[PDB]
Amino acid sequence: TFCGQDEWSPERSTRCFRRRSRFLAWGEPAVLLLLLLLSLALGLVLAALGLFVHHRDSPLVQASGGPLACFGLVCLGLVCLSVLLFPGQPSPARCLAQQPLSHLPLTGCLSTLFLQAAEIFVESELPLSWADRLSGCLRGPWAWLVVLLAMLVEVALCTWYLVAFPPEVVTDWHMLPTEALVHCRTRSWVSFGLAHATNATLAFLCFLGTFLVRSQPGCYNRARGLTFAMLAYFITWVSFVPLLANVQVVLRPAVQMGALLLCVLGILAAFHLPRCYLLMRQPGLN
Amino acid sequence: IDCLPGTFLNHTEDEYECQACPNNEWSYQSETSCFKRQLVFLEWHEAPTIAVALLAALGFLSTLAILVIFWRHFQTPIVRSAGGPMCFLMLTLLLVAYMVVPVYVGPPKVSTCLCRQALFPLCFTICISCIAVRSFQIVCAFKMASRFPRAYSYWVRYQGPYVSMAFITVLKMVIVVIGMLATGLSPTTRTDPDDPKITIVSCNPNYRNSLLFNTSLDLLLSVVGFSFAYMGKELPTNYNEAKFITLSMTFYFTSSVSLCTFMSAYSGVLVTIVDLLVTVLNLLAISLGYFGPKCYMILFYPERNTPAYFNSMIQG
Repeated sequence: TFCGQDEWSPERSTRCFRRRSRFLAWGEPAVLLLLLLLSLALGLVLAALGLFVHHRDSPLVQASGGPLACFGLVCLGLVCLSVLLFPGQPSPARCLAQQPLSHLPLTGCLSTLFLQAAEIFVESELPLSWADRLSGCLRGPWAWLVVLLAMLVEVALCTWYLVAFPPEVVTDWHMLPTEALVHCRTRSWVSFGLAHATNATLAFLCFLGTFLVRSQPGCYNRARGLTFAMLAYFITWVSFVPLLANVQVVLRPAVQMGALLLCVLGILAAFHLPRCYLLMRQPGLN
Repeated sequence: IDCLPGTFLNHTEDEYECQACPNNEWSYQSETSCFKRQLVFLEWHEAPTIAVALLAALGFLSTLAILVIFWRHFQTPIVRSAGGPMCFLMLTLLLVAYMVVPVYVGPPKVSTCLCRQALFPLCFTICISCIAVRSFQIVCAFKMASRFPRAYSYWVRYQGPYVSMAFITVLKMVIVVIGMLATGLSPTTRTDPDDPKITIVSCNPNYRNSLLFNTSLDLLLSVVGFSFAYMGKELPTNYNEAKFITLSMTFYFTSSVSLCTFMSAYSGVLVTIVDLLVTVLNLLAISLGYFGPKCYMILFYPERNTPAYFNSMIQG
C-alpha cells in the first residue's frame, strides 16, 4: 500500500509527492559548455569554407580537389549543426531522426578524403599503365560517382536499421528515488554499429592506402594529414565507447553529442587546417 | 512472501519453506514445478560457426597452395631469400592452427580443453618471433655489423638468430606451464542473462583476464617487429619484405584493439564465436599477407626469379 510508482513517498510519510519528470534539459551546465564548443566548431569550419571558396583556382587548392572539397566542408558544417537534435524533451521525430541524420553527413563528406587517398596511391604503388589509366579516370566525374555511391549505401543502411529497430521513448520509475526518467532507449550496439559501419570502412581504407607513402623529400606530403586525420576518428570512437557504457543513465544522451564534436575538431586540424594555414601564408611564402 | 530465482516454493513437498530445487532444477516464484538449466555450446547449424568455418577453410586452402608452389621452386632466389627450410618451419605450423578450429566446436571437456589452452597458442609466439628476428636481420645484421663491427661481426657470427628465437620459445613454455598450474583444466559453467533457463560451458581461459594472460609477450613481439620493419620500410629492398611485415603487423593490431573494445561491453552468448573469429582472422593476416605476395611474384613475373637480378639486388 505504497504510493504508486508515480509517487515515491520517502520514509515516515503520510502524504505522497509525485516523481518529477527527468530529462536532460536545455539549461544544464553541461549543455551550455558543449554548445560553446559547438560555437567554436562552427566558427573554425566556416572560416575554412570561406578560405576554400576564396582561392578556388589556386594550385594548392586545385591539388586538394576544389568543388569536392567545398562539398566536404559544407557537409561537415551540416553534421556539426546536427549536434542539437540530442538534448531536450524526448519527442518521436527527434528520437527517430537523431543518429541517421548525424551519421549521413560524415560519410557523404569522408568520401572525398578517400578520393584523395586513392589518387595518391594510384601513383605511389601501382604499375605505370594502371597508374596512368586511373589518373585519367578518377580525375573526372568518377569522384562525384563515388560520392553518390556512398550516399546511397548509407541511406539504404539507415532505412534497414530503421525498420528493423526504430528507437523509442521509455519511462523508468525506479532508477532514482524521486523522479521518473524519460529517455529514448536503443538496443545494445546493434544500431550503433550498423550506423557506424560505412565511414569506419572508408576511414580504414584511406589509412591503409596512405600510411606507408614515403614523406616527400624536403616538402609537405599529402599523406601525413590524411593519416593523422584518420587515426583521430578511430581513437575517438574507440575511446568514448567505454565511457558511454559506464556512465550515469541521464547523461547518456549527452555522450553521443560530445563525440561528434571532438572527432570533427580533429579532422579540421589534420587535413583542412594545414592547407588553410598555408593559403593564409601563400602571399608571404612567395 | 516470495523467493527470487533459484529457490522454488516447495510445493512438491512441505510448502512452508521455499526450498532450493537441487541441481539444474530451478523456478522463478512460487511456481511449484522446476525447470532445467539447459547448457549451450557452439553448435553446428548456427550461422556464425559456418561463417568461421568458411573463413578457416579458404585460408587453409591458400596456405596449402602456397606450400606446394614454394616447394617446387627450391632454386629460384625468391624461395632462397626466405631463409631456407626455416620458412617451411613457419608454414607447416600455421596449418596446425587452422586444423584446430574444429576443437572450438562440440561439447567441452578436459580432452579438448587441453588442446585449446596449450597447443594452439604455442605456435603463434614462435610464428611471430620468426618475423621479429627477421626484422632483426634486415636492419641490425648490417646496421650493427656496420655500426658496431668492433665485436658484432664475430659475436653474431656463431649464435645465429635461431637461438635468440629459441629463448623466446623457452619463455613461452614457461609462461604456459605457469598459467596452467595457476588455474585448472576444469571446464567452467556460467549463467546466461538472456534467461535463467540457459547456461554456458567453456574452457577455463574464457575469462578475458586469463585470455590476456598470454596476449602480453605476443603483443610485445608484434610491436617490436613492426618497429624494426618500419625502420626499413623502403630504404632497403631485399625482396620487399619490410612492406609486407608492416601490413601484417597493422592487421594484427587492429584485430586486438577491436576485440578488446567489444569485450568491454559484453554480448551474452557470443564470446566463444567472437574469439574464434579473431583467432582465425589473425591467422589469415599472416597466411595471406606475408606468403601470398611471394607466391604471386614467383608464379607471374620472373623479374626476380632470374639469378642475375637477385645477385644484383642482394648487394643493395
